Amino acid sequence: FILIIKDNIILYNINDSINYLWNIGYIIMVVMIVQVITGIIINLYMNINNGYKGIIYIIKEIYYGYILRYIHNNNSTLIYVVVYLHIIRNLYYKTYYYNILIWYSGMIMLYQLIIIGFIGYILGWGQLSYWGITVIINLISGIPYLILLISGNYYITIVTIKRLYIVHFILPIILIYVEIIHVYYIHYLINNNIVEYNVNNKIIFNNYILVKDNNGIIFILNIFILELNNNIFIIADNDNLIEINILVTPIHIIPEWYYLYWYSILKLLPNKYSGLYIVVNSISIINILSEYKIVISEYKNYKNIIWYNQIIQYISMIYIGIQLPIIEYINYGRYIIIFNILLLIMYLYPKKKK
Amino acid sequence: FILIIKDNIILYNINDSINYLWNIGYIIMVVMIVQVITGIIINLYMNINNGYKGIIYIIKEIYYGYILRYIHNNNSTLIYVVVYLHIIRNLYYKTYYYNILIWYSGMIMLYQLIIIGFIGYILGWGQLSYWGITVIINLISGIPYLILLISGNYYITIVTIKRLYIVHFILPIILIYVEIIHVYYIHYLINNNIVEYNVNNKIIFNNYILVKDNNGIIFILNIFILELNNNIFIIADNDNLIEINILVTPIHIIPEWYYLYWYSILKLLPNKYSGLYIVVNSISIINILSEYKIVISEYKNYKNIIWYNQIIQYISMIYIGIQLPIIEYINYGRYIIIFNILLLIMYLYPKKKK
Amino acid sequence: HYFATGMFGLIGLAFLRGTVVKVVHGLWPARDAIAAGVIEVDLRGIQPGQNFVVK
Amino acid sequence: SGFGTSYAHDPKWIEDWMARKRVGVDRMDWFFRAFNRLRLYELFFKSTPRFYAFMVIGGLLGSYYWSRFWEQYWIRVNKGRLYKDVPYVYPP
Amino acid sequence: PNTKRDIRRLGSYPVPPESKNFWRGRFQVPGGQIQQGVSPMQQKIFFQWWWNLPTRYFWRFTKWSDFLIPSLMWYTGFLMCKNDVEEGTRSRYWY
Amino acid sequence: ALVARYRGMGIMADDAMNDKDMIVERALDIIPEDIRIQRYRRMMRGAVLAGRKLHLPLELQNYDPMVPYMAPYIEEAKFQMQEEQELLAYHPWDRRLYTAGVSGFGETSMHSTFLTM
Amino acid sequence: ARAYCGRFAFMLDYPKSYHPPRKNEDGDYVDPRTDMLPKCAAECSEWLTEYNACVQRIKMRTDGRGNCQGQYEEFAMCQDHCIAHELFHYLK
Amino acid sequence: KDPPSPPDWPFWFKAFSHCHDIPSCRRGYEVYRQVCATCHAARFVCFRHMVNTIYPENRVKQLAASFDYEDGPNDRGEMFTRPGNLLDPFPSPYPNEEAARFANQGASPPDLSQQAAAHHGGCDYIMSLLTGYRDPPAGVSLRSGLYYNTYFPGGAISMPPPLNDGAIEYEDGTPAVASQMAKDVSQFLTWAQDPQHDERKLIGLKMSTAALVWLFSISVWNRHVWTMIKTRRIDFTKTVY
Ligand SMILES: CCCCCCCCCCCCCCCCCC(=O)OC[C@H](COP(=O)([O-])OCC(O)COP(=O)([O-])OC[C@@H](COC(=O)CCCCCCCCCCCCCCCCC)OC(=O)CCCCCCCCCCCCCCCCC)OC(=O)CCCCCCCCCCCCCCCCC
Ligand SMILES: CCCCCCCCCCCCCCCCCC(=O)OC[C@H](COP(=O)([O-])OCC(O)COP(=O)([O-])OC[C@@H](COC(=O)CCCCCCCCCCCCCCCCC)OC(=O)CCCCCCCCCCCCCCCCC)OC(=O)CCCCCCCCCCCCCCCCC
Ligand SMILES: CCCCCCCCCCCCCCCCCC(=O)OC[C@H](COP(=O)([O-])OCC(O)COP(=O)([O-])OC[C@@H](COC(=O)CCCCCCCCCCCCCCCCC)OC(=O)CCCCCCCCCCCCCCCCC)OC(=O)CCCCCCCCCCCCCCCCC
Ligand SMILES: COC1=C(OC)C(=O)C(C/C=C(\C)CC/C=C(\C)CC/C=C(\C)CC/C=C(\C)CC/C=C(\C)CC/C=C(\C)CC/C=C(\C)CCC=C(C)C)=C(C)C1=O
Ligand SMILES: COC1=C(OC)C(=O)C(C/C=C(\C)CC/C=C(\C)CC/C=C(\C)CC/C=C(\C)CC/C=C(\C)CC/C=C(\C)CC/C=C(\C)CCC=C(C)C)=C(C)C1=O
Ligand code: HEC
Ligand code: HEM
Ligand code: HEM
Ligand code: HEM
Ligand code: HEM
Repeated sequence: FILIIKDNIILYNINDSINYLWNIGYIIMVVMIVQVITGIIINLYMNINNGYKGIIYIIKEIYYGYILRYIHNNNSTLIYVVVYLHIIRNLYYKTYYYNILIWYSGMIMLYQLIIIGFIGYILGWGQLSYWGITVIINLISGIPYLILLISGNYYITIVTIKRLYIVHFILPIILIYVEIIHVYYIHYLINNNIVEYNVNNKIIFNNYILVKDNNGIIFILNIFILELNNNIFIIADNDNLIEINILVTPIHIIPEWYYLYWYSILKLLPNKYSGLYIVVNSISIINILSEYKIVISEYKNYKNIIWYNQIIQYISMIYIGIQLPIIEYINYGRYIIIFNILLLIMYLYPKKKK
Repeated sequence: FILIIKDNIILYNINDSINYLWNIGYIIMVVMIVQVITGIIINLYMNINNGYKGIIYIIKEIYYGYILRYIHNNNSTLIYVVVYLHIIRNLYYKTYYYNILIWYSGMIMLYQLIIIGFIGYILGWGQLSYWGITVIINLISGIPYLILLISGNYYITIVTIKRLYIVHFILPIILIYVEIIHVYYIHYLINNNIVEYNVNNKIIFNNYILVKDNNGIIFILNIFILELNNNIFIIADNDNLIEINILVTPIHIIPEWYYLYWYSILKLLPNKYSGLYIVVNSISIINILSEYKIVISEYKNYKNIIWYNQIIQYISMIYIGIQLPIIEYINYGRYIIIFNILLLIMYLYPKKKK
Repeated sequence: HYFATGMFGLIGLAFLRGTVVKVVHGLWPARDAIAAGVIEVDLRGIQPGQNFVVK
Repeated sequence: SGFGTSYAHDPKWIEDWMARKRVGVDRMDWFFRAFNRLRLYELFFKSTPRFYAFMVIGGLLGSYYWSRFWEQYWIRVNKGRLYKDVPYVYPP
Repeated sequence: PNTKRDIRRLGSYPVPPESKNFWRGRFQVPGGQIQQGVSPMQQKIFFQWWWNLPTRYFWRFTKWSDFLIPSLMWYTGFLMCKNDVEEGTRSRYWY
Repeated sequence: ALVARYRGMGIMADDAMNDKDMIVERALDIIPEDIRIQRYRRMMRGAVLAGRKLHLPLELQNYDPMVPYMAPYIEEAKFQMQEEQELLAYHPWDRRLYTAGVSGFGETSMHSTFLTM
Repeated sequence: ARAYCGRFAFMLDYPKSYHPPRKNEDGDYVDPRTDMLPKCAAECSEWLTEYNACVQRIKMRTDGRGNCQGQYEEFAMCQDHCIAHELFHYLK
Repeated sequence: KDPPSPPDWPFWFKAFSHCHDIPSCRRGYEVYRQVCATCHAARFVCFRHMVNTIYPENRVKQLAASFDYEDGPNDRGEMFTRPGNLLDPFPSPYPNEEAARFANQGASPPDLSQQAAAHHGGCDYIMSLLTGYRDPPAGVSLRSGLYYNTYFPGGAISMPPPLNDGAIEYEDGTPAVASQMAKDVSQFLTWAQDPQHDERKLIGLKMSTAALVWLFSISVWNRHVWTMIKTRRIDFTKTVY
């Protein structure tokens, strides 16, 4: 496979005009490898019968075990930041217009990542972990006997932890396989450029693009090392360091920051099932944004007003999730949801002719 | 990859004259998949903090958990029987003479399998498990501070079990990857035939060879199901159902049947290191059997006397391992070792001319 | 001929269904857990006005 | 004769065995002739979707009654030694 | 693959990507040959097993008889050791 | 025993040579057609007999299987190969690696190793 | 891993019928095994004579050294093998 | 020098299509409760395992309720005592191994949960060991508290001969003799090791028989397709139709 490596790294041609926003994908691939490696190493010391006492044991007793603990937690935050920024990037340039297969391959990795991150959060085995999974699992209480089969008991226990751990161990490996389908489609279906059209200015990847990609990934590392060792940003809720009490709920029951958008959607809509369905809508609806267009154009490099409103809409929904369930927040959040629906309809609808 | 499947299964050509001994490889591939699948499922219920109590829990409390427990233990015995028979097959027809790359790829899988099976035996966490690993690990006590790093303590503990479990979980997956290099070399370097020469009688695999291979694998399944449900052959020592006592040794300290050959080699030679080196010799020496030949011939389809003596020599060494360390057995075992060396020299040496 | 090849598939599918169902069945709450999830209240010996707690 | 030597050759009775070719003889034709009257091929096997349905529905019914038959066999062999066969008498 | 002469193709039609291995096992037949066969649906499918049964087992056994002397010698070794072990144990322990 | 095995298959000793050996392959390139035709027919009959677990009729077994019909061509092939070894392969040559489907370590066929897939 | 090796029932010689244990003069049932001990000892007479010889040899020792455990174990194994063939016929 | 191998006792469950003899299992538990339980523990055997398999549910409740189990903490943080229930394991005579050794002259009575399969010979070892107590061999003198058993490794076991005729009265009326009690307790302990033994064999019977039918179908298929190959005729200078 040295001739396959040479055809996809050494003699792989890319346009010269790409920005640093085209370096995000490379960063995702590298940090993903780190998360898998640190996970395997952490499991050499972790105790699944009591995740609470395992983390303490790693941080205090293992030599340099604090590095493994904090890298795995903090690098998961970095995985979602970089992936979400990659999604925003793709939305801005409308790379899905012609490279839809690339978009589909990516969305599968997004769906897998959501499951990976959530179960991992449960493995901490703190107050938020226990109560977060208890709340989410009740959403499927409509389907008979489905909760009992998944949990393995009538309440979440170590039985549930043992089975979720296997999914957390294995699913990330499948995600890496899907990354190869993603790269296959990128190399066959050539990448988009900052300009709409296709132009003859490509250069080889190893001598030029890889050097620029390393410069970007080293710049992100300078920031990640500061967060890793000094916690300049609060990215992990403190409530997960409280021992589980099944009779007393914590002050608030919220997931990590990267699930806040979906958390607020549920907290806002009155009917539980409607909340779940709106969550389904947001991820699935963006898969067919360009499917109804009829004109010869990719809607690229206009003022991108709808795009900007959508990005701010994600940010505001994330902000509402942090706040308590105040009635006034509920009203405004509902307006944002309605506003988001209108924005998506603007994307979908084709234009008539004057 | 549907055109790769079609080129290696549907339109793959093989000679018509092959025997059922050419079906062994297919059986290894299928039973290997089963062992990986049943292992993953067993880990949904297994307790690594006390492997002794986990097995009891699976056998008694899990629905159909006895099937998982016995299949995983018994199918490991079947994996070694089929693999060893495949090795004997390759030795008999001297398939290594021209298809050495196939032989090398196979030996790597043999080396990995040895490690996989041994650590898995330790995960049982019985008397033999604890004392078997304690004895084997002392062989490397010569290398300073190496035992402490491997065991993670001054004696084998759950700390050692946690790290060995990760190797047992991951190494089999790497073994499956090496199976693809093995099949790549088989399909490129065409397989050998029952006759020495290469003849024009090949037929497609899916319509003819796969039907015959299924007939063989279903015949082996009829035998495996009898052993699985009724234990017609004692293939697991009973001493591993005794709880570990670090102060009292069991009646005998022996591995599974498929490690008996190497166990006796150590028990026979007086110096501990010499025993380890002779173990290294047996597996490595068979990698260069044909390297010194100078004549245009593959030594194929003669009376194969040396081959038969070697196979019986393996069987007799396996028999001596079962017996206690009686002095008389030690003497005879040493003669067998000397005899085995002479047989290998017969294989290696080229002939002069009268 | 097609009966024979059909029978191979018939038996194979039956073995496949049994395997799948049995594996999924193992995820159901185990015999110890199902047993612990049922407590019987012997209302015998309680006195009017008494409150007792059962986990 | 010649068994066990380089002169080994097929004995006479093996040669006579291989001289019986049974050309133009079919002693099992009745079985296929009667089997064909079940019309399984016309009804089920010929069409792929119906071929699948035969395997699925046949496996469903076959598996159930196969289990049922051997459960009765087990009950007969172990008669008088099963828990259900020996109702327990409570001590006084 | 086979020799270069064997796999050298006469036709200029390109090798399909799904038949790469199939055409690496090509042979260059010298002098031609006539191949004939009949569909299994019009043949006896089990008689050949019975017709070939006695000769198959005769030739199998005569070949395996080559290992008679080696196996007897190993078996003779097995018996000596087993009874050398018994005598040793009794001499060292029994009174 | 070897003579009997050859006579049972109806093959000659020189038929038994495997063409995976390079000297055999180079010799087989230059054998005349009449020798080639009978060699192929004998080898095909042998494989059919061996595969079907049958033996050649004794009526056809009275021949000497050890006639060395390939000897002239094996010796020519060895001479050709020794000339090539000496005049063209007397040093470990440096070539650009993994280019044009070939590792650059000496083999001449494209896609003939695992690392050149 | 498991308690026993399975076999066909024809290989297992399970008692066809049950004979009740003999009763003592006092009225308490006598152990079937004790009744069978004298018979099985006779069937193992060869090993017993070897054990009996050892007892006499160690008796005629000025030193205190000497044991006959090895011969006794061979006799005991033989006697028990005899008992196993017939004991379950007297046990419910 | 390895311990004498037990004889092959003809237990009912040894055959392929045979179950555990429940009446013998019932008698085996009586022996264990009244004889073996004084010194040995069955940590991994729970009362619920016996419900609807050996005894009816009400009967098992009475057996469990006979014993007292330390349970807690209560609201004041104290440990209290309660009668047993179906969820409890079999009671342990001693609180820890050190206590067991002290009461048994330094010998630890092993847990009997898996002893039926933990020795070479399996169930046969239990039956033979219980009935393997003979007078010492001439020239072998045992320190007090050691007894001669032909099957225990080394010949000297710290277990007093546990079975004596008339030790217990069987509920079903079976005569109580040493050999009978050894047979029953061996049966019961075999069941305790693997209570799913009957389920395994009944399902195995269906699989094994079905696999034979599956072998016939693939064989017919294999014969059919290979007839195309094994009957071909390749001619060179000849032609026959
Ligand atoms: C890679 C390598 C390979 C890897 C492999 C993987 C390895 C993984 C590791 C291993 C993991 C561990 C586990 C390993 C386990 C291995 C062992 C194992 O699996 O064992 C399983 C299993 C072990 O046994 P078991 O599982 O305990 O047994 C279970 C029971 O047997 C049966 O089960 P059950 O009892 O639970 O269920 C029984 C039940 C199950 O029941 C069902 O499923 C039946 C119901 C299905 C209903 C379907 C309805 C579908 C249609 C719906 C409607 C559609 C409408 C659409 C409309 C559209 C409109 C637009 O069926 C019945 O009760 C039977 C009767 C059914 C009657 C149905 C009547 C239907 C009426 C419909 C009426 C509708 C009218 C409507 C009108 C109104 C409309 C408005 O194996 C077997 O049993 C082996 C069987 C093999 C086959 C045997 C048969 C052989 C036959 C031989 C024939 C040749 C001889 C011929 C002789 C001829 C003589 C002349
Ligand atoms: C008490 C304390 C004691 C301390 C003691 C400390 C001792 C330290 C020992 C250090 C190591 C010494 C090793 C000596 C070996 C001598 C063997 C010999 O006589 O060779 C003659 C022999 C010549 O044989 P010949 O029959 O006359 O002609 C050969 C051809 O048929 C026809 O030949 P031709 O000349 O006609 O063909 C032309 C071609 C012929 O080309 C070849 O023969 C090349 C063959 C293919 C090589 C690539 C194999 C594929 C990759 C394998 C590795 C896979 C995994 C790697 C990554 C894993 C990452 C997890 O020649 C050239 O291309 C000439 C230039 C070659 C150099 C090119 C430089 C760039 C490439 C870099 C790789 C090659 C570096 C040189 C070899 C290094 C040997 C260790 O040449 C070779 O053996 C060639 C090298 C092949 C082996 C490469 C092994 C690499 C290392 C693998 C790991 C080893 C671990 C095991 C323990 C290592 C320590 C011992
Ligand atoms: C008294 C004390 C004695 C101690 C004994 C031990 C002595 C120490 C040394 C032992 C090891 C020796 C290594 C020899 C290296 C030979 C290199 C070489 O010439 O290779 C080419 C050569 C081919 O020759 P060629 O055809 O002439 O070369 C011309 C072509 O250009 C050649 O090109 P080609 O393509 O035809 O062939 C290349 C061939 C070369 O490879 C091989 O054949 C295997 C070579 C390596 C062997 C394995 C080494 C393992 C040891 C290191 C690990 C130890 C860990 C320890 C940790 C401890 C922790 C507590 O295949 C490959 O390169 C396959 C590569 C597959 C890689 C797949 C990786 C996964 C996919 C990619 C990455 C993952 C996906 C991305 C994921 C991203 C995530 C986002 O290889 C062979 O023929 C030999 C293969 C090895 C045979 C067995 C060797 C036995 C050694 C004797 C001693 C054994 C003692 C008993 C051991 C028992 C163990 C249980
Ligand atoms: C209550 O507060 C809240 C939170 O905090 C608690 C939230 O996080 C959230 C948002 C949370 C989320 C959006 C995610 C929640 C995630 C959950 C509940 C994960 C639960 C666990 C699972 C789904 C594990 C089961 C795993 C899978 C089904 C695999 C998933 C991946 C899939 C299906 C993609 C493709 C399929 C695969 C990769 C499977 C591959 C299968 C194989 C290899 C099988 C092979 C088998 C053979 C025989 C060969 C909300 C809304 C909230 O309200
Ligand atoms: C005492 O009684 C006795 C026994 O019973 C106790 C015996 O069994 C035996 C015989 C026993 C044996 C022959 C086997 C004994 C096995 C033992 C001791 C296993 C100990 C555990 C290990 C070796 C685990 C460590 C694992 C490895 C080193 C991997 C093994 C496989 C190898 C090296 C093949 C190729 C390498 C790999 C597959 C590793 C792959 C590496 C990666 C993927 C790393 C990637 C990393 C990055 C950064 C990308 C004897 C002689 C005996 O006397
Ligand atoms: C009731 C009839 C039984 C049964 C079925 C068993 N015992 Fe005992 N036992 C005791 C002690 C101290 C030991 C330790 C071993 C020795 O003494 O050195 C044992 C051991 C066993 C075993 C295991 C034998 C071995 O291989 O270690 C078994 C299967 C066994 N026992 C069964 C002590 C006692 C008692 C105290 C007086 C009583 C009562 C019993 N045992 C009763 C039984
Ligand atoms: C994209 C890949 C993955 C991500 C997003 C991820 C995410 C996380 C999260 C957020 C945590 C809990 C953080 C905390 O404790 O608060 C966690 C824990 C854990 N993960 Fe992962 N994980 C991934 C891959 C893996 C892999 C491949 C393994 C093992 C091979 C693994 C093993 C573990 C283990 C053992 C824990 C428990 C340690 C803990 O308390 O942090 N993870 N995971
Ligand atoms: C595990 C997460 C993923 C990784 C490893 C990853 C990696 C990559 C890389 C390396 C590229 C090529 C270089 C680049 O454009 O930066 C890229 C391109 C692309 N990705 Fe992803 N990706 C991931 C997630 C996603 C997701 C979730 C989507 C869709 C919502 C997506 C859609 C795309 C698109 C459309 C392109 C084309 C870029 C272009 O045309 O310029 N990716 N990705
Ligand atoms: C060729 C592949 C493998 C073989 C040879 C093998 C061998 C075995 C052996 C012999 C046992 C112990 C048997 C006994 O308990 O006495 C064992 C246990 C175990 N294995 Fe594997 N194994 C393999 C693959 C795997 C895989 C892929 C996994 C997990 C994904 C796995 C997970 C386990 C677990 C959890 C146990 C403990 C359960 C036990 O007590 O049996 N194994 N292995
Ligand atoms: C995980 C273990 C392995 C599996 C999956 C496996 C599988 C296979 C299969 C499918 C074949 C092709 C069909 C066949 O000839 O039966 C084969 C061929 C072969 N294998 Fe393996 N193998 C294994 C272990 C080994 C080992 C340990 C060796 C060498 C000691 C070996 C040496 C060979 C050779 C020489 C051939 C060529 C057969 C021929 O030329 O006819 N294999 N193997």
